[PDB]
Amino acid sequence: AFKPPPRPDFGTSGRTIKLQANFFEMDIPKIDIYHYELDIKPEKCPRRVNREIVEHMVQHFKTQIFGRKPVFDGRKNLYTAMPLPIGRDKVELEVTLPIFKVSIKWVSCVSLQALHDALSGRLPSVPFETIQALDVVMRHLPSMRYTPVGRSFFTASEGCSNPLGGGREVWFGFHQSVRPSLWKMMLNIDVSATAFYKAQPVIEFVCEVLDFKSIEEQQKPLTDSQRVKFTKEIKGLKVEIKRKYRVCNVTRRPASHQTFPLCTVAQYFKDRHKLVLRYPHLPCLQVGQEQKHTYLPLEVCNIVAGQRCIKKLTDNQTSTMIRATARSAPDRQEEISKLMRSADFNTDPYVREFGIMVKDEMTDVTGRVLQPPSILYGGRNKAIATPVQGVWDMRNKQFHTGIEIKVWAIACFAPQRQCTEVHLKSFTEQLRKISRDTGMPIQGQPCFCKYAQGADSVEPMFRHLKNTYAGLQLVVVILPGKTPVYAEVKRVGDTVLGMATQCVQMKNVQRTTPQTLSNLCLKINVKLGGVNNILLPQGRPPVFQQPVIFLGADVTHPPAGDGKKPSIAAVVGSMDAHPNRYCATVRVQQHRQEIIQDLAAMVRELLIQFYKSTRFKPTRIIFYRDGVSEGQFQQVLHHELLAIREACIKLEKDYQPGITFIVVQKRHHTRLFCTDKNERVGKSGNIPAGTTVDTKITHPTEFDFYLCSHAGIQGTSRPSHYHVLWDDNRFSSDELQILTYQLCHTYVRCTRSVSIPAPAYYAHLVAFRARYHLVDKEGRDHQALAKAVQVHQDTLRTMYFA
RNA sequence: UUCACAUUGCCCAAGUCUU
RNA sequence: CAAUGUGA
Ligand SMILES: [Mg+2]
Ligand SMILES: [Mg+2]
Ligand SMILES: [Mg+2]
Repeated sequence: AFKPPPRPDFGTSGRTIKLQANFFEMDIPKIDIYHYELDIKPEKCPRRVNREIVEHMVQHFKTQIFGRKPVFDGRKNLYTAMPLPIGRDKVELEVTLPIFKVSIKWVSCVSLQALHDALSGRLPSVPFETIQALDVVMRHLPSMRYTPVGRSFFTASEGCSNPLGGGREVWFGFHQSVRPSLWKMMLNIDVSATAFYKAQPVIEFVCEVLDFKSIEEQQKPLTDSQRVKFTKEIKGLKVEIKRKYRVCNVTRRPASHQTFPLCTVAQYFKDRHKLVLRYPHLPCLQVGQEQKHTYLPLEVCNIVAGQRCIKKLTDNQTSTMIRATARSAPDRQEEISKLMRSADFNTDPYVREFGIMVKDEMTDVTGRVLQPPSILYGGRNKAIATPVQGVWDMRNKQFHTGIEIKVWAIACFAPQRQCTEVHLKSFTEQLRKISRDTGMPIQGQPCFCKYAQGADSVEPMFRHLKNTYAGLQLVVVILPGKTPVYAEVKRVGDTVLGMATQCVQMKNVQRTTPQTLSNLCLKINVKLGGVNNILLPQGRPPVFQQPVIFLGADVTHPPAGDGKKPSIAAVVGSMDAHPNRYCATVRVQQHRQEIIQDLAAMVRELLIQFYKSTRFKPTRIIFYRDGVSEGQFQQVLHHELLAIREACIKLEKDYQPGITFIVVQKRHHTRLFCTDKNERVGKSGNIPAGTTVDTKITHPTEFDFYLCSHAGIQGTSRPSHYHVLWDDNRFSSDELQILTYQLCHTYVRCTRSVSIPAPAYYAHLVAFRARYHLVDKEGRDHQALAKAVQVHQDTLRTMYFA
């Protein structure tokens, strides 16, 4: 239950396509490099400060120790191309910097020869410690030149300024990572951008925050309304006077009246520093320890450069950010290439110390474009849809199994002035028309239609409906826009009363269109238990010859900066042989834990419901797990694979179905581009839907592939990466690749191939719904949150999450 | 809250050292 | 899913 399976074979399906990847081939020398442990007292220092210490320590002790150019990981690991005068002997060094003790112990040799063998068929697995060393080599210089953020590097772009307002601006940067592959070692490079605080005087920072055209408007002290807004923006930020300080608070009193025991601030700077403040009417920054009385005037302070903006951007700052960084696929391709030529890695003195060479051109890789499956619809017509470039339509087609809607109601929470009875009548006309074409006929008018206001009217209205109207199938809820009513409608519908609801924005009622209404019917039919369509049965892979269940799993974590909100784990399982219908389980779990804690219980529920639905027991389980990074593969696989087994074992026997465990990663830094201009699709110029890459850039020994299953509308498509961590079923590359691709076509909310398999997509929708059930509510704590996300008995077997 | 795609927010990573 | 864009 541990080591992943090797690649069984290579795919042969689909026509070939010429691609370029943002991977850059690396030539590594076959020489031993020397690894040294370090220790710096004190070691509470920031990572950047540790690099400084070693920086000077290396030059201060050039003679008799560092005669050459070593690299340092910022904590405790130092690498040299040639050995030092050491042995395993410690060396206590005393270093000085505008008071540190640095100890240096040898630890081991790192053979780059053993890496060539691992990348070959010679060695079974890739030595992590070797990949780690190469990474520190490539990161040494940029970790000091630029501002490190994750695996990326950022800097103020020379000659340009991308202001966001509020004292913030866009910095451009790039991601950098070292990866083994079937071919060589690869440097993965991709461009990015993020928000940074402008390194400007605090005075200018105030003006942008408070929206002043200039200071001196006015020369009166700030209103508490202004002083609070400004305090919220600058608190926690670092400022400089030679001397750096983090702002912990903004004083209430102006510098002229704000005092401290040794006297007003404006007077202290008059006497001690001989400075007369130009704006004494303004408050002071309290800096350092919150429990001391260190106050700086705004005039003598700058925001120190290189501080990323962690807080959420405003709506306008966001809009600005999007415009500044949006790029078609070809444009992004050129931005990466331009960056790399300018990057000039090969002139890096440290890269060259270790004799590493980096190719300045994108690796060429051959992909295949898989054929889409045929989609089977219903009605008498029984039409077959044929996806083209990842898209099809429902025109002249009807659901495989459409629901007849006899009893339904409308509840309009939009103001009657805004959303008229006429609007509602007209909306009902068009929806019924579209529902007829669509195969899910709404046979009559709503049995109930009443205006209402506020979250309070929801539950009493829904209780009345459930009691009054027998066989009620659906409540359509009209909402004015963004409102807390939505979360309430879903609380009551999903968890309290177990009633199907379909919300619609007022603006989409006032002005409808055939495409919107059609998409709206896709959701409604599913919610009411229908089947929109199915994969052409005879076109499916062999796996469907025996009972199989398809599982999707995801964990969604709280936003950045949050500290106490729970993580939400969601698992969904197919309930028919199509596969189309899914049931869902959801749990709250520990803050920022990726491992699905209660998975065994969740899978047991799904297996039971599968048997109740199909009267089969799955002979195979295909589990698609979203969002686990490589550094978590072993941990996650260990717990979750055994959890699936546990579920089976506890159910019966000797019930041991084959498990295929697949990790899906949509958010990585691999990008694929069309080599030939006439292969690019649409305005965004992306690779076509179905493009598959299982060679060259993929893993040297293990079973992984990229599949870009969707049409790229805008920007640069993210090709989803799939990694097989376990496979009892012994899939070939072809079967697995085709299976995954076909499951991307079974997503009920649209007639498009989506970017990840339906089961994994549904798991996201389930987690996000739970998050809505928990709005403003996030042992005794756990049970409260657990109950909030527990859906009504009548909702359990439904696709309420659609 | 019609829907997908795209940027960010999510595990790993990153970050968290006299007035 | 939220903010912001591109689209159907
Ligand atoms: Mg996740
Ligand atoms: Mg960590
Ligand atoms: Mg959106």
